[PDB]
Amino acid sequence: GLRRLFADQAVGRRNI
Amino acid sequence: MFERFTDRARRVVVLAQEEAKMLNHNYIGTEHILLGLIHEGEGVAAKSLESLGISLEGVRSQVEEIIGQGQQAPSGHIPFTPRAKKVLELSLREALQLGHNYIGTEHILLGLIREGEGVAAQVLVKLGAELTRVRQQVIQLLS
Repeated sequence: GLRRLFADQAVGRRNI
Repeated sequence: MFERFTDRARRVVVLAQEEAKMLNHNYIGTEHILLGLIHEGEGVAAKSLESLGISLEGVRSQVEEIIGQGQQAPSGHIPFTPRAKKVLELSLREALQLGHNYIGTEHILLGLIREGEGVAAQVLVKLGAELTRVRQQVIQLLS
């Protein structure tokens, strides 16, 4: 994802 | 936004994350996106960069000088820097304006040049590749 908390499926992190 | 990416554009971002991991970096920055564009190897971006003399080793060297290797291995999934997020958002806008409903390797490179301010942009200039020339090369290989 494009944010911070936990892992996106492929790349980056996302929030809730 | 990832749902718009071509398979090879997806490969760029995946390789960007792996390069950040290898460097023990805590974010995926624009410079990692640039390394991903080169590692991907076959797309318009990689071919453009090879044509303009921008090498994986030259970029890695510059990133080592500017940022440096981190000391601790980061997690499997590394967040984007704000500037890298901006680059991805601009890659979408490049594609849309050029009439494409997908984001290819070319559009990621055009978005990196459009943003024009981060670590990748600094490295390209340090390596002798003015951003304007890079865009022209891309557009050229596309045409």
